[PDB]
Amino acid sequence: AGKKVLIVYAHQEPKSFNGSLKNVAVDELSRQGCTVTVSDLYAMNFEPRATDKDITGTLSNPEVFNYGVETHEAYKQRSLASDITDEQKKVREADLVIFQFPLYWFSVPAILKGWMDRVLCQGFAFDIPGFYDSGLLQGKLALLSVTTGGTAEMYTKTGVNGDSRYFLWPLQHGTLHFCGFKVLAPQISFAPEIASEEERKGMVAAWSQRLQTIWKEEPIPCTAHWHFGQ
Amino acid sequence: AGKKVLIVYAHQEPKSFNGSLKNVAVDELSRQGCTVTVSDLYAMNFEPRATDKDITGTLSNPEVFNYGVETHEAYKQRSLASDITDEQKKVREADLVIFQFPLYWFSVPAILKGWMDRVLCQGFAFDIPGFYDSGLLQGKLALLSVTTGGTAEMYTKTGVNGDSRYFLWPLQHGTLHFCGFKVLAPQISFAPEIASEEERKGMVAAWSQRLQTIWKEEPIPCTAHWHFGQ
Ligand SMILES: Cc1cc2nc3c(=O)[nH]c(=O)nc-3n(C[C@H](O)[C@H](O)[C@H](O)COP(=O)(O)OP(=O)(O)OC[C@H]3O[C@@H](n4cnc5c(N)ncnc54)[C@H](O)[C@@H]3O)c2cc1C
Ligand SMILES: Cc1cc2nc3c(=O)[nH]c(=O)nc-3n(C[C@H](O)[C@H](O)[C@H](O)COP(=O)(O)OP(=O)(O)OC[C@H]3O[C@@H](n4cnc5c(N)ncnc54)[C@H](O)[C@@H]3O)c2cc1C
Ligand SMILES: COc1ccc2[nH]cc(CCNC(C)=O)c2c1
Ligand SMILES: COc1ccc2[nH]cc(CCNC(C)=O)c2c1
Ligand SMILES: [Zn+2]
Ligand SMILES: [Zn+2]
Repeated sequence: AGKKVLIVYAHQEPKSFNGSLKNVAVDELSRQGCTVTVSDLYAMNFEPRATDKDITGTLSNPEVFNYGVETHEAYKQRSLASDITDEQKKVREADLVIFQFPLYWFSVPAILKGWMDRVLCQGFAFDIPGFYDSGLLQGKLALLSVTTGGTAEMYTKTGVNGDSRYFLWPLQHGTLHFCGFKVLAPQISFAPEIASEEERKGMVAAWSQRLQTIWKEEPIPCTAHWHFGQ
Repeated sequence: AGKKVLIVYAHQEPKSFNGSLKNVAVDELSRQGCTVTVSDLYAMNFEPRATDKDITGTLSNPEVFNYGVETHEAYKQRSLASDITDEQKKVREADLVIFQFPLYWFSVPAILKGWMDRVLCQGFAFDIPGFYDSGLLQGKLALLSVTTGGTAEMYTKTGVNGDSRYFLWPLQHGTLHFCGFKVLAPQISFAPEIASEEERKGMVAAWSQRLQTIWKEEPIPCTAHWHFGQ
């Protein structure tokens, strides 16, 4: 209600189920009085590739290009490409970052993987040392709102695809927790293409419903046990 | 007769450790008499975004764009973009596909995620019921040759990053095994940037040596147990 939210959205079609989930999030968070910003990656033609065009100043080592080293320096020097710094400003100001996307190969679509690769650079999102619980984005919350082609049953320990929490590991732990985020439970909307119109409406309303009390939620314990068990 | 190998390579710098690993694989497999092809993604400025430009001609439903449906239809109608079909031909002809890349956020760099998203389309790499053990690329071998920033110790069951098999899941099981590939054990070159010059030349040498008997190797048992179990 007195918070800022950044929604990083990755779907090509406004009329899609992902489009609906993104829109209801904007509607509900706005109704609450929150400040809301959406980075619609495909509409922005967001650059996913990590290249030397991401640094505009003199390279530290112009003979052997190392993306991590050069972007870390460029961040400190303020010589990163502006599309990257534009996103960093949104993240810096946000209290909560919601990622809205369809699962592609049990991960994020490449345009969103590119956002992770390029925006969460050393110096901004983490440092060495300064990761996991000491990540630079500590104090901020993050939530993955994903949609799948597979059904919930397929995403179980005994299902063909295994438990859904397994594929969340690189994203929730390896990325968000690594950067210091407290991770809220994922919103997983299963197989909307298969579901009925009513079921679809039900999944949208369940997300809107959850958002009504999102600020009262506790984050998940982002650990190997939560993700894998035993 | 002999064997064909496709190396999908994702690094910006020819002089990099990844570059050396790619070059030694070409050298050794070429020496053995194998047919070798390399898709140098950054040099090709490979497009990572899944968009409507991936279909030439007219869409099956230009009212509501569904990437999966549209690319499935385009594959069947021979209407996919040429960058995608060029890669599919290389995959179709290959007996082994080696992916050479540095680990970015517990996964592949976005440009390689884009190759995965755009090249491995329904109808080409999988279908109903062609998936996992019956995936359409059955008969082919696949192998991940990854370099990391974190030490082998950090990637232990109780290490801060967790076991490496944890992040391998979405790639080995969710992607490669899903498409029918028999997955060979991953080649992990841990923290080459911190290692000594000789430890480095050592890691390169180990990879070249392993490649000497790559065709005698047996595919790992790609299962939830292999990745998380004991
Ligand atoms: C490259 C690629 C890789 C993939 N890999 C995976 C994977 O690893 N695992 C997996 O499980 N899936 C995978 N998928 C499938 C993908 O995750 C699903 O297609 C996606 O999650 C469905 O989301 P959508 O928004 O596109 O659905 P839509 O096609 O939009 O379908 C949802 C339906 O809901 C309707 N709808 C929209 N808004 C509303 C509303 N407000 N109320 C009611 N109905 C509404 C739509 O019109 C539509 O008919 C992959 C897809 C691609 C293209
Ligand atoms: C966006 C991003 C996200 C990342 N996320 C992760 C992550 O999730 N997990 C993680 O662990 N790390 C992560 N990293 C780190 C990354 O995985 C490592 O930086 C990368 O794997 C190192 O490989 P390289 O080829 O770039 O090394 P290089 O720096 O190119 O090479 C290391 C050294 O080897 C030397 N060398 C090259 N060839 C040879 C040879 N033939 N013999 C001897 N010496 C040689 C080089 O000159 C150099 O000094 C991330 C990096 C970035 C930029
Ligand atoms: C990995 O498992 C799945 C499961 C359900 C799915 N539905 C659709 C796709 C992929 C469709 N991509 C293209 C480019 O055509 C898919 C993959
Ligand atoms: C997990 O996320 C990341 C992201 C960008 C990165 N750059 C470099 C490293 C690892 C290098 N650290 C040590 C001391 O082993 C890294 C990790
Ligand atoms: Zn965690
Ligand atoms: Zn498997």
